[PDB]
Order: sequence, then C-alpha cells, then structure tokens
Amino acid sequence: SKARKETYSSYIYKVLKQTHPDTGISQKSMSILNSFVNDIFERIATEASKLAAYNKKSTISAREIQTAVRLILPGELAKHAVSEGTRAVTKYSSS
Amino acid sequence: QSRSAKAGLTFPVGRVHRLLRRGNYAQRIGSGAPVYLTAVLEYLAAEILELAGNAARDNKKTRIIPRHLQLAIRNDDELNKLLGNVTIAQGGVLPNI
DNA sequence: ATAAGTCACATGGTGCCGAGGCCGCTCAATTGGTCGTAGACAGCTCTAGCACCGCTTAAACGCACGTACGCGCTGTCCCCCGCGTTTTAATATTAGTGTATTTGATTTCCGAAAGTTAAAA
DNA sequence: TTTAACTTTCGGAAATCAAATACACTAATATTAAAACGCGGGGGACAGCGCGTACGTGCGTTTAAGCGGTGCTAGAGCTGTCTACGACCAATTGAGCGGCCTCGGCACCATGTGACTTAT
Repeated sequence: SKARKETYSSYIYKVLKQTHPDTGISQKSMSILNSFVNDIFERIATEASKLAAYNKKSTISAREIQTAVRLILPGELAKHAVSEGTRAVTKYSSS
Repeated sequence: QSRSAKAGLTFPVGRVHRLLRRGNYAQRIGSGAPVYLTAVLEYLAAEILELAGNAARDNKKTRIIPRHLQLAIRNDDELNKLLGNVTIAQGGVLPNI
C-alpha cells in the first residue's frame, strides 16, 4: 500500500499561475519547491520555540515567530518577510 | 470559508497549524503564529519561483527546471545566504565569469 | 317492433421501458461554545549600569632608521597534456528470487496523570 | 520551608503476528563511450639575483587606560491580579456521487354503446 503524501505542489503551481500565467513546472522543480517550504517551516519553528524556551514562556505565538524569522533570515529578505507576516496576520485578525 | 481565504493567502494555513501540532515545538500555540508562518512561507516560495521564472525567460523556455532554480538561488546573494548550505538536484554550478 | 343478438367501433386501462429528477449517506474542518489556565499586569525595590568626576603613568604614537626583506628576475628544468591511439570497461539492457517492507489485529507497555509524601535550602 | 518520589492507575503507545505486495540484486549481452597507454610540448615554475622596501626595529614625548572616588537611576526581576485565548468538544455544517424513482409513452387486451338485424 501507499499512503497519501503531503504536498504543497498545487499551491506552488497556483502562485506561479498568478506570477507567470503561461509557465509550467517540471516534476523535479516541483519536488524541489515542495521541499523548500518544509525545510523553511522546520528551521523557523525549531528556532522560534527554542527562543520561547529561552523566554521560559509557555506559548509559541506571533511575536516568537516574528522574532525567529527576523533572526534566521538574511536581513534584506527578513524585512519583506516580517512585513508580509504582520500584514497577513492583521488581515486575518480583521475578519 | 477557509482560513487561507480569510487571510488572503494561497497556502494551507490549516495544514501549517496541524503541522505545528505535529512538530511538538511547544504545547501552547498562538492562533496568529500559524497564519504568520504560512504568510512567510508563501512569500519565500513566490519570490524564489518568480526568480526561477525570470531565469526561464533568460533561457527562453516556458517551464521551470532545476537548472533555472539553481541559477536563481545561487545568483540572488541574499537567498544564497539563506540556502548557502543547499545544493540543488540537477542544479549544476555557476560559472567563473 | 322489437328483445335479443352479432358486430365493429370507440374509448379504457393495464402493463412494461427508459430517464431525467430528485434524494442519502458519509467525512472536512468550521465554527460554536466553554472551561481553565498562561498571559499581561501592580505596586516595587534595588542592580549593576553608567555616568561623573579626578587623579596617575602605562601604553602609544610618532620619530628615526635598518636590517631584513620582496619581488620581480632568469636560466632551465620539467611536466601536463593534446591528442592519437588501442584498449576497456561503461554502458543498459532482463530477472526472479529472496528477503524487505508492510499493514493488519491485537496486546501488552509504560509513563502521564492523580494522589500521597519524601526531602529540602 | 520547596523540590522531588513515592506511589495508584489506565488508556493510548509499542510491541507482536501476518501476507501483500514489490523491489534489489545477482546476471546474461553485444555494443561502444570512454579509458588509458604513449610521445612531444609549452609553458611554466622554479633556480638565482639586484636592489628597492616596508615592516619592523629603535628613541621622545606624549596620550589615553586605568583606576579611584561620587552619585543616582534606570531598568532587574517581581510583581499579586485580572482576563483571553486557545485547547476541546461537536455540531454544524457540506458536496459529491451512487439510489431510487417516477415521469410519460409506448404496445396490448377489456369493456359499452350505436348500428342493425333478425328472429323474434
């Protein structure tokens, strides 16, 4: 048997449709970008909860994630990342 | 209505939520944390694939390939710091001039 | 002439065949609601900071200057390889067997939870 | 006086047992892309050298670095107290694809009455 495997490939392809509607993706490229988000997710979350443990505070929260991303990303990308995280969570909380 | 739709995000905020639960990083998770993380991941993915698409334009073909991806990631000097440890599958290596 | 009768006509209705039109069951994850507890907080006090002077003379910077030192120099040695050649072993095809994984049904395993109390500066 | 280890339990985990694929390798095969032998070569990298040089090598007078008092206050760390916020439960949905049905339309046999007719 073979269990259903987690993937973000549909979302990756959709955002590529938004960017370049005429462009497709190779299978190897799609596996590569599917691995991108999981690798980033891990190296953000571990650092964020380690920072939370340094705070000796129970909850991993938005401030912890913001700090973790701005720690680990190179600064030029970090500015964009924190701005987009903040505006996204604000748009959500405005619901 | 879905959480991703309410956020305006394309990526699966609910999947990021449940994955944070699976990754046992902390017992109590703020509700804003998964959506913030999903937004960050979506931004990074969009940026890298846009760079790869422009690389494909430079190579004059309409499908992304690991060579396009490797060229983009190595050429962008900030994402090369972010993924300096990574080497891409069928990605190659950049020229001396 | 007319009650009986045959007859055809006319309409009844009963039966079977699709078929397009609603319907039934299930699982996603939402959101509705609700306990209980992390979180920010409420007076707070005192820490190690960080000035804020107020000395001293130990570094230190320049003043001199000097071998050391460099840096191309230069006969020449040498070695790498650009091929040209025979090899030469890298293809990349089938293959079934021989576990390798593997996914059901448990079936014990065991530590988080709930008392109860040992210990502990 | 506060950080543990007794315990007293139990209900998900982590064993087990099993068969269902299925994949690895151990292996024939002619080909055939690259290996590796084989001699010059350029080319270059090192020998040897002059003299310019550049960082130490060496003195004089500075400068900061280091103490050494003199505050004083900004946070450290701690709030004693009020929630909020999120972890749970479940309901509160839903949509998608099978199921019945049920529409109406055909082919077929039943039933009554209008001719008419005849033997009443």
